[PDB]
Amino acid sequence: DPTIIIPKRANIPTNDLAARILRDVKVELVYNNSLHYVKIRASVVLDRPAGQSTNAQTPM
Amino acid sequence: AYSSTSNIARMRVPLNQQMFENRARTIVTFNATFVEKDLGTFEDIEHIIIGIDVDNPSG
Repeated sequence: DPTIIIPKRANIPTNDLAARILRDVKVELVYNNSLHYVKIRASVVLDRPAGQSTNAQTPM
Repeated sequence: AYSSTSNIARMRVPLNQQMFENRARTIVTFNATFVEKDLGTFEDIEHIIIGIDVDNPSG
């Protein structure tokens, strides 16, 4: 989530008070990513595929 | 003004060792108000001077 942080008055230097300008407001964001490339792995079978594993447990 | 009165006591007082004299006594309380005059005055305020200091951060 975006974050916004603003300093308190106690943390503002004397020169900044004299110039009447506030510094050090900090923001933070994250960005999405459009998809460019994709790769696939096909597999073809000609004969009868063999029986699968029958270990019907809950995989640890 | 008048305020109140006390008990009235009757008394007999011997005189010359022969006779008793009749008497009485009482206390009457009054209100009053007294006024007195001062012995001078202070000076007036003709001129007033005030100094002001405005603390600020710009200077």
